[PDB]
Amino acid sequence: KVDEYGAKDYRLQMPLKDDHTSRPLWVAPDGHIFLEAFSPVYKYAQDFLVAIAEPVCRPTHVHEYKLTAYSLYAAVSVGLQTSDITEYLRKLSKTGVPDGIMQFIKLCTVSYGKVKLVLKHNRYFVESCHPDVIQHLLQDPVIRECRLRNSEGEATETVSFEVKQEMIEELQKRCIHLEYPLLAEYDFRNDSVNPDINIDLKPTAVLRPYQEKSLRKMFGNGRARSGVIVLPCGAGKSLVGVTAACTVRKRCLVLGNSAVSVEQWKAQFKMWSTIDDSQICRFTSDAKDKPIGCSVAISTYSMLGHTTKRSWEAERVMEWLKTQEWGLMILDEVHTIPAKMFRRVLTIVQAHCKLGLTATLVREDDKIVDLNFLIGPKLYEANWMELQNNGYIAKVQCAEVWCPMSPEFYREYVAIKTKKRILLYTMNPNKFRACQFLIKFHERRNDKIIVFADNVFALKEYAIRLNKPYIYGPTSQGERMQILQNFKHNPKINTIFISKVGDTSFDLPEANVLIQISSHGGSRRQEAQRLGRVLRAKKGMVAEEYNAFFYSLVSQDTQEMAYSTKRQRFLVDQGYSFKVITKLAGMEEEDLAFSTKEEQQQLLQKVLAATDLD
Amino acid sequence: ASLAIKPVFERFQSVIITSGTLSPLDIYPKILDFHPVTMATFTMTLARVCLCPMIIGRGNDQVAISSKFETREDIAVIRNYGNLLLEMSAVVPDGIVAFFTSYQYMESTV
Repeated sequence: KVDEYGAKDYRLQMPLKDDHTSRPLWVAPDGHIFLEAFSPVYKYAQDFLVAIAEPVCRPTHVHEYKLTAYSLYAAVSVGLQTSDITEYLRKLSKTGVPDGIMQFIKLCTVSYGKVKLVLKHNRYFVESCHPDVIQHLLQDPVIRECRLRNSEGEATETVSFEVKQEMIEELQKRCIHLEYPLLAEYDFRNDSVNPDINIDLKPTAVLRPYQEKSLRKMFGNGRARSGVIVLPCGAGKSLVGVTAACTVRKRCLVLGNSAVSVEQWKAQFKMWSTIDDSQICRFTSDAKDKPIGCSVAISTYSMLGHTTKRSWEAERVMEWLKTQEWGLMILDEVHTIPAKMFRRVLTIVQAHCKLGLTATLVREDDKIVDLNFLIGPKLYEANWMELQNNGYIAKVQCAEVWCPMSPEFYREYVAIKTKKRILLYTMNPNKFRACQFLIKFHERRNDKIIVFADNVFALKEYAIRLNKPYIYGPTSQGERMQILQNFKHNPKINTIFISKVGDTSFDLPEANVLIQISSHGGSRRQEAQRLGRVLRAKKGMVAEEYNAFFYSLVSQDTQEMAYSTKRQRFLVDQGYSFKVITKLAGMEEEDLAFSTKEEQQQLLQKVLAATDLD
Repeated sequence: ASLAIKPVFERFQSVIITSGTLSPLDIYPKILDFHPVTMATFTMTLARVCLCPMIIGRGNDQVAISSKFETREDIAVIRNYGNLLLEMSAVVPDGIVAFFTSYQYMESTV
């Protein structure tokens, strides 16, 4: 029922009881859950909600969580039944639990844990304790095609049956249609085909309480379960992956975006794991290692997904990987997995336990529903604000600086209606002056400055005029490393211009000032992950609530305003504040470029000279 | 060693043994191969707590602190000990004494 104001009239379906203050939860019949942080039982309520409910928004006071079938399956896999969950919900809900949600929970939980998929002898078997369900699912035409059949076309005969590897991902989606999702259960201790590996945990590795909780939730009843864990950048996600690999003790596969990710993972493994270097191999296009005796293999998705003809040695390595059975597989940056080529890598690679790690999961193409079965349900997601309070990460000071558009640019901005319009607002002389003043202020404050600009031309022009190093497409790796080392070590240079390649193509050195000038066009998750990766915790300013500085230069009255508003929605859902700054104090006293309007006319001439080709 | 003390037990009227480090009361009769008449430990009663024994098995970086010869050569343990000593000097009064496990380990740590 909907009121005239648009509010959903849930009063009738929610019988309120007199235990208002003690119970902190509101359970609307639509599936949403509201929690008050100031309640004394917030910690218990937070722990209960995280286990069973997927959070939507976590601002300072009231948090909103959502109930999903995948979340219910994850809760069942943890070991919680319907009765205890219902009891805890009723003990915490201010109003009575609607029967619609109750029936929703009853239907999902009963159907969970019925169908099991086993990978043995490089063969996939579907088996269950209820042959009636198996017999019923045989009638499905999609399941008939996915089921492996004999060389003569005859179908193969807790009875299990072989399933085609190429149709595994198809079967995963069909399970949703049949309402019988598969079970990602692995024999953590009962495994015998794959021997253990001489790899342990160094004493220098310390697991933070949330990391330990996430690992223990993943290891349901002592058995590793496939899933996805979301952690903020810089929170030792690589350390968590190394710890999980050491715990598994089986064959380990790790996939990164580029060779830099492979090198970072190898360094972390050497830093925390006890596996010998001879058992660590890099299947990269430049630095190659023999796959013989490769206990842990680190590679990239595109290397395994190279549809074009590969090198002869790479073909041999791929054959060995296909022949080899992998107890554990590790995937980094899950948000790029929904791509079809990278999804095909999952079919190509035969692995028992698959764990995915990333910082964000809100794809702009919303291709995450299928991702819930490509790997599994989201195992854990840490609260950014809570970790900021714990001091594990820097408490970032975020600000959006509005740079007025010059009237000459503004008229041309309105005149242009095609994609060439990006250059006009990305090259605002007023924005240039604001960026120059910010750089001067932070250099006088002795701060590390990273200027991110997606547009190659704008980034190059800004870096050249400001006389700072610039990083763009080619960026020869030797020169890139030299620039990174100069930024890390040389105090004279503390301002680095980085193009779009700064997201995942290489490692971002720890800094404190990050200024974003150019936008992708609405990448609400990509730039958020970039911001998380750029800024890390800095000692000395732990007591202050503003130890990391992020500024977003946005052109007023332009489409960049809408892009920024759409993008910052994800960070606002995390409780991150954003202050709008229209006037910058100190620009009047400081001397900046383009002080005269004729200089801005020259910049306009230069920008117009850069046609739509750039 | 009990032989060296064997005649003393069998010749003199009584032998008085006392020490401040006598945590096990039964090993010494076994060590000296005799049966003392009285084996009593006097508990210390203090109106003011004059001792604050503390155990620090974790360093600043949460490194597991150990003195096993496998971990004696660890640089992390040495650095944690150095940081602890620096903080103790900056905090605790002038009197500071640090007892190591062996001379070579102490020299390497220094």
